[PDB]
Parts: sequence; structure tokens; C-alpha cells
Amino acid sequence: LHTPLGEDGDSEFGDLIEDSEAVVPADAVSFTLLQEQLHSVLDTLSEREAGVVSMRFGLTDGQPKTLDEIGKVYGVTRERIRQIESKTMSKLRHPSRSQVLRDYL
Amino acid sequence: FDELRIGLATADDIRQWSHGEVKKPETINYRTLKPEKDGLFCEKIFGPTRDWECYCGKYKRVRFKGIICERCGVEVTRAKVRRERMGHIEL
Amino acid sequence: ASTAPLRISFAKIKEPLEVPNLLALQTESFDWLLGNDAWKARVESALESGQDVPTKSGLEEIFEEISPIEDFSGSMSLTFRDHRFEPPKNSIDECKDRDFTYAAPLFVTAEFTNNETGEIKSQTVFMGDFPLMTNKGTFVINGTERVVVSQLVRSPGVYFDSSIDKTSDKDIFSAKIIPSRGAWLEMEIDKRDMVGVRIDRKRKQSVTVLLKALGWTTEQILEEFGEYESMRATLEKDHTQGQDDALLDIYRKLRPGEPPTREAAQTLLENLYFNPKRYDLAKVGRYKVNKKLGADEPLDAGVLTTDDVIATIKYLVKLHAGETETVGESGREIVVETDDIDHFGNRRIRNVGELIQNQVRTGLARMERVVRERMTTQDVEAITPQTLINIRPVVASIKEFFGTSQLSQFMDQNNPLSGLTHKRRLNALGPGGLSRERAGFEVRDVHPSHYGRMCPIETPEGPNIGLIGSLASYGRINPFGFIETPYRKVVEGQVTDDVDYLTADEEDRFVIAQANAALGDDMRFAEARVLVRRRGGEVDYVPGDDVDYMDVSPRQMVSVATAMIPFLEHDDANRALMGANMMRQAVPLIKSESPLVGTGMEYRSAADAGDVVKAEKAGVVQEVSADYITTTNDDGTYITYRLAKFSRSNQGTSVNQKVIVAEGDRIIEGQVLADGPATENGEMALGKNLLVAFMPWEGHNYEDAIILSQRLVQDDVLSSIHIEEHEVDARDTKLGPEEITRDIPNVSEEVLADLDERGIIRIGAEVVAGDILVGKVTPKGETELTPEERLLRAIFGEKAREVRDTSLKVPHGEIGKVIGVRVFDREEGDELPPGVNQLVRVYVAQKRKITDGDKLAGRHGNKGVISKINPIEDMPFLEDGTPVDIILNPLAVPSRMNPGQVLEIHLGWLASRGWDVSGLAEEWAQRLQVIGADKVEPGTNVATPVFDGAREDELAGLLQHTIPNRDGERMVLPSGKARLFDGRSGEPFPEPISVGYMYILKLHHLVDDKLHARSTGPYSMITQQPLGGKAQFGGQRFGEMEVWALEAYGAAYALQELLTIKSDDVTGRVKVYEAIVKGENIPEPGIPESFKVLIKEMQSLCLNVEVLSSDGMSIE
Amino acid sequence: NETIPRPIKASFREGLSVLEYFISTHGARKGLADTALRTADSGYLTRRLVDVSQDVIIREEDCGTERGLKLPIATRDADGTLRKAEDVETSVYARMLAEDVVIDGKVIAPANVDLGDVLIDALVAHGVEEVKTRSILTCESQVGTCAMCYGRSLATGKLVDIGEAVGIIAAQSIGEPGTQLTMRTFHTGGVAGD
Amino acid sequence: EGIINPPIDELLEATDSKYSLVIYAAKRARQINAYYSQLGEGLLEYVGPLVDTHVHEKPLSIALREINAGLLTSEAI
Amino acid sequence: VHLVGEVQKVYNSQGVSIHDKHIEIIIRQMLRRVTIIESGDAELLPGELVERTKFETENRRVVQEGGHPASGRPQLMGITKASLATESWLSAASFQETTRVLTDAAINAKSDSLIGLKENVIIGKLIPAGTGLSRYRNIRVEPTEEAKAAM
Amino acid sequence: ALKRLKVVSAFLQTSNSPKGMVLDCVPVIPPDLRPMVQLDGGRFATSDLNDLYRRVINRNNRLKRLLDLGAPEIIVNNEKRMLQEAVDALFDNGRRGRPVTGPGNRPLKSLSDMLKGKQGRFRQNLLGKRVDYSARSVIVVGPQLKLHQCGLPKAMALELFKPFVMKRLVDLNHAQNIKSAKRMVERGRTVVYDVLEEVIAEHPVLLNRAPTLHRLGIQAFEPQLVEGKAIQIHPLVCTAFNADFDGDQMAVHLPLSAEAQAEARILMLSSNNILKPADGRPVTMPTQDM
RNA sequence: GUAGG
Ligand SMILES: [Mg+2]
Ligand SMILES: [Zn+2]
Ligand SMILES: [Zn+2]
Repeated sequence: LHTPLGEDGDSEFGDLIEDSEAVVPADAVSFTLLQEQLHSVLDTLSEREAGVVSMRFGLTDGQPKTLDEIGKVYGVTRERIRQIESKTMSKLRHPSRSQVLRDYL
Repeated sequence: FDELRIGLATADDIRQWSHGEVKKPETINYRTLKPEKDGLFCEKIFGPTRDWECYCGKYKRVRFKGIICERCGVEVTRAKVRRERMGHIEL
Repeated sequence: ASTAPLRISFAKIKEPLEVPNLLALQTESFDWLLGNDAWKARVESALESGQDVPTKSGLEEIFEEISPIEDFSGSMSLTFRDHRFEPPKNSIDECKDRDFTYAAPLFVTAEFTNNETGEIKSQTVFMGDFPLMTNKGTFVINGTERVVVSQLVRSPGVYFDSSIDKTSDKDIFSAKIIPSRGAWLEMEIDKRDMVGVRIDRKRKQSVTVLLKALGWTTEQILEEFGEYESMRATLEKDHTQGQDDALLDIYRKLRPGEPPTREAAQTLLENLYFNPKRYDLAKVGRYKVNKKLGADEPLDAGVLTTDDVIATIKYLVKLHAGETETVGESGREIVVETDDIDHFGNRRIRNVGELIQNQVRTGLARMERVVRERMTTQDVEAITPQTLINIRPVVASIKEFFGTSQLSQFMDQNNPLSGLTHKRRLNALGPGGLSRERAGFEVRDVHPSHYGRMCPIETPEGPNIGLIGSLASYGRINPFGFIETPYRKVVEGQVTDDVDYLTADEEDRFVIAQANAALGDDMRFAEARVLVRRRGGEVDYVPGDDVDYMDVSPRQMVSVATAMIPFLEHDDANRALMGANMMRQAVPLIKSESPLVGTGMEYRSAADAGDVVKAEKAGVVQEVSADYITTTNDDGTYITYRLAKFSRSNQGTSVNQKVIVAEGDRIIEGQVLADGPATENGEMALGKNLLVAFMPWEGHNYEDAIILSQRLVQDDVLSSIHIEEHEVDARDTKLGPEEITRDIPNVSEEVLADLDERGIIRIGAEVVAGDILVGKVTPKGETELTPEERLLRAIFGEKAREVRDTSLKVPHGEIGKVIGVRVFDREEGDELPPGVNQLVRVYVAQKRKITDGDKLAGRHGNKGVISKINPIEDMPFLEDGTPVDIILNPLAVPSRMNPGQVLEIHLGWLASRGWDVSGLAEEWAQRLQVIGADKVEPGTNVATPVFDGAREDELAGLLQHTIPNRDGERMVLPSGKARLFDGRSGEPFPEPISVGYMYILKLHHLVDDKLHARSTGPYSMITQQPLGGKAQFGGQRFGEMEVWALEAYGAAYALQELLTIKSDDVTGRVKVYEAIVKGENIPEPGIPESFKVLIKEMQSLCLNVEVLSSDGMSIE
Repeated sequence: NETIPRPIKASFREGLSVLEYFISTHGARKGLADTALRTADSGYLTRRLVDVSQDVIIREEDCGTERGLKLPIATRDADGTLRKAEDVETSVYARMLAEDVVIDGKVIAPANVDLGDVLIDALVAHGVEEVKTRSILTCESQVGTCAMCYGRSLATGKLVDIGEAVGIIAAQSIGEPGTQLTMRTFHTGGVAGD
Repeated sequence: EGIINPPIDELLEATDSKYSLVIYAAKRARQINAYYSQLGEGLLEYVGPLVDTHVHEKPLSIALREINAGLLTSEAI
Repeated sequence: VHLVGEVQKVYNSQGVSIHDKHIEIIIRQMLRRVTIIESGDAELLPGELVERTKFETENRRVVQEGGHPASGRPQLMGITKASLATESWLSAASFQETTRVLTDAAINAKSDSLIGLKENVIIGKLIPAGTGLSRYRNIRVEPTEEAKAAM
Repeated sequence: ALKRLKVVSAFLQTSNSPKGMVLDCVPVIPPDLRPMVQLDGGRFATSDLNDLYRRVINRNNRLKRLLDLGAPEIIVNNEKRMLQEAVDALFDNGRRGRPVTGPGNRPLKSLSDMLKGKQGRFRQNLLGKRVDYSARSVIVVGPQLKLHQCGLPKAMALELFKPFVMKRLVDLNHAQNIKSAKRMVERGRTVVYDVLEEVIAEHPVLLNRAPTLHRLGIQAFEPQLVEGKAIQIHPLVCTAFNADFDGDQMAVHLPLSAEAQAEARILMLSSNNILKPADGRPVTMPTQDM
């Protein structure tokens, strides 16, 4: 990386290649706005529906939880949880609570 | 920030800084392109190459941070910790 | 006859000797190197003509130089007697297209002769591909046209120097014998009143011990040195005596730590100086040494001898004694004198052939070392010529020269003039020579010897001032490597026709007159008094018949680029320097037009340049079409020439070629049949001729700026095509192969509207910033989707497929219409580098018009940026109603001392509307009548040679007698000015203004390339400060000087943000972007990063740099 | 650095000749080389100046002492008249008068009042030959150098505010014309060291 | 309607320094900007713009306008 | 006076004119140091460079202690030597010559307090010159009671 | 004896013991400061410190191996000398004998070489840093401006103020969301340019020229949109920068914080710098044509 | 490396 870069002075091949680990502020703030808007639309729905979808898709922890995995803290059945998840997906699929999330993809 | 004191660095201080000890000239595998063990770029001395991914793969997710997997000994944290932690060679 | 179009000439003296082949420098040297048919033809032509010429080709010279290899037994040997070449497989255009180094095979007949077997075995062996010089002096390497430039250096031989030492209060004399390749030896006298020798400056020593070490005895040395008390003092002070004692002393001093040994010493000195391999003095070295030291015909080739050593000792001591004239040592009487290194007698230029010969010689020496090692570790009778050699050294070295070497430079194809001035330039920078930092005041400045050998005007005006220089117009190369110039022979006060070529030193002997000096009707001098020059650059005069040589033409000193400027004598030195430096940067336009006012040499500088397409047979044209022109000769050969259309040049400009010749026109051999870029009827045309007036105008032309009509924008008068080529490679990676395809992931359907099914954009589909040109997709990335993305996809019912888009897009700020796309594939017959499966290169071509910010300049060093393009009506319009196309500040002209531009303008006007002068009978009228420039029609060009240019009386008389343009009136007053009506207000201006035609060029410093802005972009890796440059969205640098300015104001906060938030702080940067876009106040910066890197580095040197606080440890 | 015996006998309007052009180039190229070298030397000098002078900062409103520095108000005073010095502007203007002045038993310039055209003109008219201007050399301040002694700045036309960077502006002012100096001995005269 | 819209000399006399003025105007502008970014939590400590406001504006211009009108004040701790 | 006159006559030759305060700052900076001679009671080395302020403090200390003061002489030194000799190692290292100064500071164990300009620019803190100064940073802005009454 | 006293006193006064003169363990750099980044095409790239570390490690290992087995004094002494040669190169290559050339075309950058010189860490990455929110372009004279006005091309202004333009677009409801606003600004529709013309005003930008000899090199201006791609500058202030118009280029920095813009309003304004500080004479009244 | 400043 300390090669002359073909230039006798003031240059180094080590100062011409961009990295990839660096966080792009644009993408980061877009993600933050996505998180806030999704949390807002999530609060718009019922608090119970909100909580169950959040725990299923893991919106507070990195790893999502399985259906029956939610039926221990909340004390519900593996098929009840599936049913409320299904009707949550049905409601969120409504064009009402989709537009604000369309551009986010 | 009130001063930047500088003095002669003894052997004990160099040991204190070190989070391990280098024992080989290895850097990476020629076929897997991953850092080798106990040489330069070793994960067990400097830090994981990817965010929260241990070398063996016992831990790969973000939730269970601040723990060392007994397989390879890597400590799951942000990759940026590599930029700070330092080792030391013995003579 | 019909070589060039009609052009009236204002010359006053007829040039005897026509300009030589402007590009002979490269082509002849390479022809000598190859030893092809042309070189032998020239050698025999010179020999029959009597001119000296080398009869030994460089390549066969180096191959014969490597003697047959002998082992410790010397049983076997290998002779490389003869080489040969065959037609190269690839065509020049094909090599340019497919990235192939244009080359031909090199076969040599190797003969292995062994005495132990007593047998000779002959075999033809292929040594390696050899790059070849095309007919235009350009080396096509990897599809890029490189050029190699001759290099000035100090020729080998004996040199002497005298200096003054303040401490000694007396002069100190020194000498050196600089070799071609071997180690260098120096010899100082009266350093402290004694003498000594530097053997590579190893240690202090005397001359006496060296002489004793040689076979010459003390007695004979005293006998030959008894006439100089200095040497007597040296030796009587010398305590040591005897050859062996001196030998062991010098051996111990040179290589201490081991006991002395007689044979070891003897062989070491022999290897150091008398071995023919270490100290091989070049042919020029001996040729110079014999003359400088006066030895009469020593060995033609060979290392230094003890006789030369004693001769230089004599020369040095004689120079010390104060004697000026002394008997030569084994030679005639000669002057003893310190020699100045700057003098062109001691400066020799390596041309292309010599450099390539040196590099291939190094390669062949490596080959000899390898094959000698192999022979030392090889068995007898398992030895063949084809097995023992190894072709790796030679090809490795030749490629390592043609790439990554200072003298191997990128061709500049801005216009044919740029090509020529790149070909001819001599560079003092290079390996084993005057580097950048080695420069001094003395070398850079001009010397009295750079006359007719190096133009003193054009040199880069940047830091490398004077370390590069163009070759003179009439210059020629000596076989040794010196530069000659012609001179007409003058006898008994008359002018003999014969011309003799003189070198740097030989010119010193005679006294040479000046071409500008008048010459009467007879061959004798018109005036007894005449200016001349003589030894040392003196310019004293000598009336009467005393001279013997005179410059063949007035334009000897000036180079080709400089000689383009008309009315050069009037301009200052600096402004002609700038003007010549600028003509190389012009860009060709959509349509070119030859200059109305300009020297008569542009035709030759165009024809000799390679860009034009000239016929090579004298035939008749049958069919004419833009793509190709078909001609037939009377012999019967049918030749069809292909005209290049819109092919990207090296710098990124079109190279379109037009067609001149009609269908039924005849042709003489060499006639131009098609223009290149910036050419018209075969005559150079780098710009266009505008109407111009000198007057301040509302402050829109303040401090060099320029104002011009919108007629230029409207008629495409100043418009240039520009083609950008960008490529992508379907590389294969560990996870899998990349695919170029139409199916791109996670994009709208509309963006993929112009893309073909294969995924490559169509031809002619206009593009804009952010568009898609070719659709490439990564095989896969390890995806660990985030919870928010998972929810969004589940709600929307889409699949995040592994393949990722990495398609090439048009770069930001770039527009254009695609004209051409080329595709190469692995599985097809085409070969690509390893790994890559497919490559696609796409052209985008646009037509940039002249707009605000574009630079502009003329030929006399007057340059400025456009500042306003006013409408057509706002321009102050002349009396008849013609607007003035461009307005120039007059304040610049007296201050910048370039009065010529003014003269040109008047003559320019004179060329637009023709002049009629018949029977007027005035002095200028008679001069015009005899010259022939008496009757002219409007629009015809005029030629004013660089130093034979028109005087002011002629211009005034012509202005007085311009042809009536309309209504029988002259719009310009005899003073040269005209009345200009205002455009905006409408009333006439108070006094007449100067107006006329001026040639203006469009420099390549356009505004489109320079613009750059950055909100946020890439960052650097080791330290996260944003990486600079327009090619990667770089941030401007806030320097130490710049910070000083901000600290002057007392402003502390602006500095803190400039140093922490805006860069070098990754944590705060995203926070600041969040705060801005959300709408809150900026947060509080923390510590930067580069300080952390620095303390970590300083901790790695065993220094425990602690960031402490007043109350113990600090918080960070 | 030599001189020829045969000067050019023509003007750029008339048009030089060949050898005349050559011997003009002789000086032109040397001039150009000098400018490039001068920029390297002036830039280096400016850098050195700032670093030694960076520490000083005006860190006190007014001084605690009274000692001053004597300057000549008016020099080259012809017979029977008083003439102000040619370079009074770069010497005593903008300073501060530490002690009060009395020539006819009455104050003419009150203490700690700047020196402009009117005050200096009145003082020289009264016939004063020298004055005691306050200056930074004799300034005694525990912290840096007080504003009162430094006088008034030049870019503002008013007394210097506390905390201004006087060292950096001083160094920049010294270094700015270094490029503009561009002068050298036209001829050595055949003697080295004289 | 410009950066130089409030003449500087009046601001300078009230403040007494060329640096105290910038610090004090900047603090006021920060307060106003954070008030406009309050978005409704309604902290009592914050206060609004005393002088009338345009539909689009920068807080610093309003701050400097108050200083010129002199309705504010400062007191070093 | 000789130095200022010499430099000014050098400058005005072409025509450029600068005030004398600018030169006087530097000329004062040169002579700040002093050469201690007869360093008997002061107990430090003799004939080595010494800051004027520390010289005065040491002289006051020793005369208070009852011992006589070590002598000293003014010493004019170039700008370069003066910059290298500065108390703060970090600023000195940032100057042209780095290895020697870093080595000497390391062996001497000199803790650099961050007072100054070129020391704080690297750390990214606020330079203590003008708006960055302490007294100019710790005010509070309050609208007047009558202003809040106005609304 | 004076120099010896000086150095001896230093050890005596400071707690650090002299044994640190001779080190015993060699610290290593954290790896990201010596990155072995991956390049497209199967190639690689590495900072030279890796090579020096490898050499010292190899030689130490071989010395250890030779010490475990009974070995001659000559060989072990030679190896220890080699280890000394290696560690010294790591601290500073080329301070003794011939510099480790490595590939042969150039010396090898050691640890000390990064802290010293024109390209060193001090004088290229702690004093003079690069910065975002900036631009550059050729200049042309603008006489119709005032003493505090400069013309910026549309593209330059748009790329400098992108966050502000996006926030304004979402506030005016032209853009539905931040992502859609970003899409619209990258597309560059006329509504974006209208919003830009609204937002730039009453916000100072610092124009600057490269040599910046004296503190008038950086001056604040109130921006103004204009077509073309060349900045427009006021003639009067041109002579203060020493700015010709043959062909020039000027950086245009942008202050963001409240303090920075306040400073550019009060101090660095182009109208409050009439007098040059060298001699207290006016500098903003040029004379070429007027 | 070479151009422009
Ligand atoms: Mg300029
Ligand atoms: Zn693991
Ligand atoms: Zn004071």
C-alpha cells in the first residue's frame, strides 16, 4: 500500500481505495427513520397485536422468536399466536398502514 | 484532557498492554481467506473480524454479546475493537 | 507544387536548405537498432556520399559484445552470429483494439562449438518477442501508445575544474575521468598544496603511491616530473617506496581487515580499471578523451591505459602551473583549460535505440550469469543451444523498460502539434542522470551553446523549469550522440552554396555570421559592418570579409512550436514561452479552419505529423466515401485507406477524419487525402479566427476575463466532441461467478427500459447521471436480514434473494449518447486475463459547446476564462453593422509586454479584406511588388515567417489602401482604429477603437472537468479522514496554512467543527447528519480519531504516552 | 551574472533581432527560475515564523507598569524648520503614549491616546523631537502581553480586543511579501564576499 | 433580507466585544432553534421568538434582530 | 533597534512597508531565553539555555533562601533553536524535527500541559484565542421580564 | 561532563529506571492500523509493517530452536546479531548500513517513518485534515454583485446542502419521506431547485484560495444561485485573495453549527475586512479598470 | 510522472 502510486511525491497506493466497514450516515439515518416510522405504525394498532408481532419478528432483540416460543411469556397457544400473527399481517397488508412503509421497502 | 505524560516503557507495562502473545508468521489461509490461529490477525488476541461473529461460529448473532466461546475463545464484540487491542512479541 | 494551398509570403530572404524530416530522431535511431534494410541503405548512401555513418547495427553490436561463454576449463563456447525478424502476426489496429503489445519474433542462430567434442552444433532459437516502432514513432504497448524521449547526460571522458576556497585564500584545482559504466575516478591537486586521487572516494591517498603501484619506477617519474616543484614536493614527502610496498598499502587502505596480497591486489586493480567488462569506455568516451588530452589516434575501443593516466596527470599539473598552452603527451600542442560542464560539447543525448540497447544488454548480462551458473552445474553432452539459454531475462527487462520507466511516457494526442512536441522533447530527468532534486541554478539557465541545438523559449514553466527542452528546428543527431546544426559556407566575403554540419565544440573554432544580416544583389556582403559571434558566446562585430560560416536560415534557434507564433520578434520572451506552451493544449473543433495570419511552416508541421492520412502512390481516385477512400495507381495496385471515425484519443477527444480529394482529381505521391483532428487542407488549425476589439466593457472583462457574443454558441464555432469510455468485468469470485443480465434485483421496471435482454444498454440510447448501462449482479452475499427488514418483507410478501446488484452506472455529472459498445467473452476465442469471464466497454459521446467558465487563449500568451456570453445585439457593432465577436481588455498589453498581438490584429484585418497595390512606387510598395505580395483577394491567407515578418511601414501602407468593402469606404482609419456604436445604449462611442481578426484557440482546461462537490461520500481506511480526489467524491483539504488563517481571526468554534465533526470523527458524523435531517441543533464534538492512531503508534515504540488528568486519570 | 558590452539597440515595437532575442532569453529564464526558488524559500520562512511566535496572545486589558520606549517623532529637520520623518507611519503611528507630554506647560497628547495625522502634526508643530511610546518590549504582564501596550490593530482601526492572536498575524504579515521581494545583486562585480 | 441586514456597529456597542457578541447571539440562536425543534413536549424553561417570525427563517437572524432591538440581556456567571 | 532597522531597510528597498510591532513580537521572542553563568547557588547547570521567567523565579527563590543569585547574560538565538527549546514536547514534536525531541522528552519525562495553540489544534479542542477563551464562554442569555410580559 | 550530568540528572529525577534502555518484549500494532485489505481480481495489499514483524518473529523462532539444541557459539552469536538487526529495522529502517529494500525498488516503511517528515502523521493527519461539505470550481468575475454576494452553480449548491434540502422537502410535503426525498433530489426535479433557492439564503459560505498567505485568504459570503458551473465573485475583493482570472479555482467551505455560522457572520464577513493588517492601509479598492 | 495554478 506504500507504493509510489506512480508519483514521486505526495502519493501512496494506500490512499486511493475506499473501505467498506465505515457506516454510511445516509443509510444509517434512513434506517433510523424506518425504525421510528414502523414503531409508530405498530403503536397505531392495538397494543396486544403490537406486542405479539414485535416478539414474533424480534423488533426489540436481534433474534426473532418462534410461534410457540411466544406462548410461554404471554401464556398462549402455538395456534392462537399463529392466528393473531396472521390477522396482523392481514391488517398491515391493508393499504392504509402500508404507504408510509412503501418507500422504505 | 489535562496533560500527555510520556516516559520510558518498561517490560511490565508492555506485558500489561498485551492481550496475548504472537507465536507464528501466519496471517491468513490461502483458500479460506480467514485469519489463522495465534499468528498475526488472530481473532483470539485482537478481536473478531466480523461484528459479533466468533471464528468457529458458535455465536453469530448480536443478542448474546460479552461472552467468549470455548471453541476458539473469540470474544463477541464490535469489529472496531480490533482497531484498539494490541498484542506483544517475546524475545 | 500542389503540396500546400496558396499562401502569400512576407519573407525577405530565400532559405537555401529546406527543413529535414521533423521526426527523423526516433525513426532513424530505431532503424539503426534493428539493423533492418533501411539502416544499411542509409549507411551505404552515406558511405558513397562520404558522410560518416555507423556500419554496425546496435542489436548485432550487443550480441557480438557478449563474447562466447567460457567455463573455468574454456572447453565449450556459444556464438550468436546472426539474428533475423519476420512480419508480426498482429496488425497495428488489431493490437490497439485487443490489448496486445505490437511486437515481432526475434530469432538468433546460436552455434555451440566444443573443443573436447571438437564439434559445432547450429540451432535457431527464439529469444523473445520484441516490441516494434510503428511508422509514426509510437510504441503500442497493451493498446496504449507510449513514446520514448531522448535523454541528455554528461558524456564520458576527462573533465577538469577550478574553484576558489575562502579558507585556503587560493584556488583549488581538480579533475575527474567519468567512465561510461565503470567506477569513477577523481584526481585533486593542491587540496592543501599537494595532490591526491579518489578511488570511489574511499579514503585519503596520494598520486605518488598510485604511480609506485604501477610499473613506472621512481627514477623515470622524477625525470618526467622534474619540471614541476609540486610533484617533486609530493614524492620527496612520500616515505614509501617500491612497487610492492605501495601496492600492499593501497590494498590495505581500500580493503582493510585482511592481510595484503600481491596477486589479489593486482587482479583487483585489473578488474577495476583494466578488465574490459567493468570499465568498458564507450566509443564516444575514447573519441572525446583522445581529443581533449591530445593523444593522436589511440586505440579505437578499449579501457583506460596507464599512458592515459600519466597524460591526465600531466594535463592537471600543467593547468596547475598556470601554463595555458602545452605540448600534448604523445600528441600535438594543445591548450590546457578548465572545462565547463554545461557546455553542449560535453552534453550527449541518448536516443531511443541506445536506451533499448542498454536495457537489452543488462538483460543479456543477466542471461549470461544464469547460463554460466547452469554450465557450472550441467553435464557435458546434455548441452544444446535451445536448452541452455533462458528467455526470461531479456523479455523481463524489455517489458520492465516499456512500463514503469520515466523516459517511457504516455502519448499526448490533444492535436498533432502535441504529438510532435512530445516526440522531440529531450528530458534531463531519468536514471543515472540529473534528477529533480539534483537541479541547480547553473544547469537550468540557458547557455551560449544552445543555439541551433535546443530552442531556449519553450520549457515547462512549472517547477521543472529548464530540465526539459525541445530540439531545434534544423537540429540533427551525431552518430556519437552530439547534436549538429547546418551552416552555409562563406568564402572571401561571398556566399557559397554548400552547407556543412557543425557540432558544439567545432563551432567554437570559427566565427559565424548572422542570417538576418542583409545581403546585396551580388553574393558579397551589402555592408562592410556586420554582426557576428565567436568563442564564449561573445557577440562582437567584425566588418569586412572575415567570416566563414553563417546561419542557414533565421529560424535556427526556434523550435517547431515556438516557430508557429507570428510576429515573434516583437513579443517578450516570457509571453512567447507561455504561448508556445499553450498551443500544445488546444482541442480540435467540429470544423477546423486554417489561420488567416500565421507563419508559413504550419503545413510542414502538419504533414510530418502522423495524424494526417497522406497517399503513398501517385495514382487516381475512383470512389470517394466517408468510411473509406479507394485509389488506384498506374502500375495497377489498388489501395483503399480506412478513415478513423470518432475513436477515443488518449486524452479523450474525437479523432474524426474528413475527406478532401474529389473523385476525378489526380494525385502525386505524398499528397494529403484526409484531415486529422485540428487540420484543414493539410494545414494545421488549432483554433478559429474571430473578430476582436479592444475596449473595457462594463467590468465583465476585468483582470484578464473575456467577453464574447452568443453567435459562437449559436453557430457551433467553438464546439468540441468528447468521448468517455468505461468498462466492467464479469469477474468470478469465491462464492460464484458474476452475471451480466437484464434481470436486476430490487429495481423499478422503468430504469431497465433501454437495456437489452443480454443486459447491455442499446446503441444511441441517451444516458444521464445515475442511469444503468450494463446490468451486473453479484453471485451472493452472506445475508443476515435485520428484524425491520424482515417485517417489511413479510408484510409486503417479497423475497430478499442472495444476489446483489453491483451494476455499472453513469458517473455523477456525466451525460452523453452511447455510440459504441464492445464485448469480450471467456468461452469465446477471445482471451482475457485470468478469472474474468466477460468484459464490456461502453462509449458515451457528447458535444460540449463553449459556455461560461471555459478557458480561452491566443498565440501570444494572452489567456483568460470566459466571463459572460452576451446576446448578439449587445455587442458594440462596427459602422456597417457587423458585431465584434470577442472583447479584450487593453490594460493587459503594455503591462504584459506583448505588443505583437496588436500588430497581428491589423494584419488580420488586412487578410480579411484584400489589398490592391500596383504602381504605387513607395518603398513598402516596391518591397511588396518584388516579394510578390502586391495583389490579394479577400479571405486569402498570409504568411509572415517568424523572423522575416512584416514591418510596420508595410502594415500602415496597406491600411491606407485596403480594398473598399461596401459603399466605397474603409471602415478602419489609417491609424488602424474604427468607430464602434454601442449596442445597449445606442449612441456612438467617444473615439474610434482598434478592431481586427485574431486567431483564438480553446484550451483543454474546461469547466466541466473541474467542478466538484461533496455532501458525504467514501472514507479512508487506516484513518477515516475522507479520501480526496474528484474520481472518488473527495473533500477539499484544509491545510496547516489554512488553519493559521482561521486562527488569526480568533474564531475557535469553526476550527473545532472543521477538525472534528466534518472529518476524523466517525461517531459524531452520523449524529450530525441525523441532527441536520431531523432538524435539531448540532451535538457536542468529542475527541478525533487520528490522535488515537498516533498515540497507539507512539505506544508501539516503547513510550507509555498516558492521557492523564489533573485529578488522576482522565475520562475519554 | 555578467554584463555584455553591446546592448540591444531596438524596441519591441521596432522588433529585436536574433542574437538580441537570445541574449534577452538569457535573463528571462534566470528570472523565472528565481521566482520558483523564491516561493520555496518564502514559504519555508513563513512557516518558521509562525511556530516561534504562536504562543503570545493579548491576555490582559491594561498593563501594570509605566516604562516605555523612546522614538524620534521628527527627523531630517532642515534649518529653521521641523520635518516629520519619512517613515513615521511604520514606526510610531498606532502606538500608545505611556506618559503625558508637556512642552508649553499644557498637555497636547493625553496618555493612552493613539497617534494619527492630527496629533502627530500638532506635536511636531509645537516642536517636539522625540516621544516615549509604549510598546510590547517593555511591557510587563504576568500573563502574555497587555492590549494597552500593543496599541491598536490595523485591520480594524480600533484597540485590539482581548485574546486576539497577535503572534500568528505578525508572522503572516512578515511572511506575505517574501514572494514579492524577488531582488538579487544584479552583478557580483568580480568579487565574492564583498 | 440579507446577512448584513442588521448593521454590526450597534450590536458591538451593546455587547462591548467582537467575541462576546458572537457567543451571546449564538447561545440565543441555539435556544430558539431548540424551541422550534421542541415539537410539543413544552418544556417551561424554553421561550419563543420575541420578534415576529417568517414562514421560513434561520434562528440566528432572529437572535441578531433581538440583539439589535436590545430586548434581551446577558450576565456572565 | 539595529535588528528592526536592518530588516525594515531590507523590506522597503522594493517598496513593501510593514509596521514595527510585527517585527518587535519576534525580536522579543528571540531574547526571552538567557545564558546562566556561575550556576553555583542556583544548583542547576552552568552555561545552558534558560527561560527568562524561570530565571527570575529561581533568582527570587534563592535570594529568599539566603543564597546569592546565579548570574546570567542575554543570549540572542535563531527562531529555530527557540521553537525546538519550547517547554511543551508535543508542540516541539509537531515542528520539523521529531525524533530527537521525542527521545529527549521521553528520557526527561516531561508532561506537556495543553496550554497553547498548536497543542490544542491536534486534539480537536478549542484554541484559547478569542471566541474560545474562558471568560467569553460562560454567560447565560435571558430575555428580560418586561419582554416576557410583552408577548 | 556537562552533557553527562544533564542526562544522568534526568534519570535521577525521574522514577523511570534506566533498564528501559534495553527492551525485552516488542509491542505489536493493532491489526486494523496495518490492514491487509482484499482487492478485486484476486490480488491483495498489505502495509510493510507486516513484513518486518514476520522477519523478527521468524528470526526469534529460529534462535529459540537453535538454543534448545546444543549449538556452536558462532551460530548462536550470528543469530542474535540477526535478531538485533531485525528489531532495529522495526523501530526505524535505514538508520544503519543499508535500508531493508524488500522488493528492491524502495525502502520499507518502518514505525518511525510514519511519524516524521512532510508526509508524516503529525503534519498530514493531525494539523491538515480533509473535510466534507466542500467544493471547488473555476471562477469568473461578477460585477453586478455587492460586497457580500457570490454566485454558486446550481449543482454545487444542491450537493452542499443536500440534508437541508431533504428536510425542507419533507416539511413542504413535496416529498413523502426521507427516502423519497433523497430519490427526488438525486433525480433533480424543478421543485428541488425551487426549495434549494429558498434554503441557501441567510447562510454564510467561506470562500478560500489555495496559497492563503494571510488571514484575508478565507472570507465569508452570502450565497446566491446562478446557472453555469463557474463561481461568481465580487471584483473588489479579488485583489485581497491575490486572485487572478487567467484560470483559478476556489474552495467553498460550509459552516454548520450555530457557532460557526455566527462567526462567519460577525468576523469573517467580506464587508468588515477593508484594511490589510500588514500596515493599516486599505486593500479592498483595486485599480485595474476602475 | 506530466500539465494548470
Ligand atoms: Mg492565478
Ligand atoms: Zn468460536
Ligand atoms: Zn503592557
